[PDB]
Amino acid sequence: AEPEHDHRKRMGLKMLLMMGLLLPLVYAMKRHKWSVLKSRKLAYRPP
Amino acid sequence: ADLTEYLSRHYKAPRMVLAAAGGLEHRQLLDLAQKHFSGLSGTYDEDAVPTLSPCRFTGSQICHREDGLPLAHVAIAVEGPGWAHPDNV
Repeated sequence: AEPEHDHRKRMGLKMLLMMGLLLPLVYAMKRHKWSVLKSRKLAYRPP
Repeated sequence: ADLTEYLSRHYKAPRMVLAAAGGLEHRQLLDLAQKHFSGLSGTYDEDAVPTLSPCRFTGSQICHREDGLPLAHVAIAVEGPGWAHPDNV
């Protein structure tokens, strides 16, 4: 019924293994670029 | 007192240069320097602390938004090397 069964889970392995590399990395890329906003400071100085 | 202390701290001979340019002669200027300037570092400090620490340069931005002003002023810069570096030329 499911001949692909074994290849799929070998791929599936690779998907979690790769995802476990890329996820943290891409997340870190976004934080880097968003740094500038996250730590920005404001001040109001009206007359 | 803040002023007198800043003065004493800084207006000390070895950090001063008496300069001139024109129809003068070096000896006259040297004579005058000796006549009117001798007696500044007749002291000279023990542990004082006149050293300059290097200054951290930071990649940053300061934006003072004011839409009431008719034109924008903007100034960008990277870190330069300093007076001594030949790269300046």
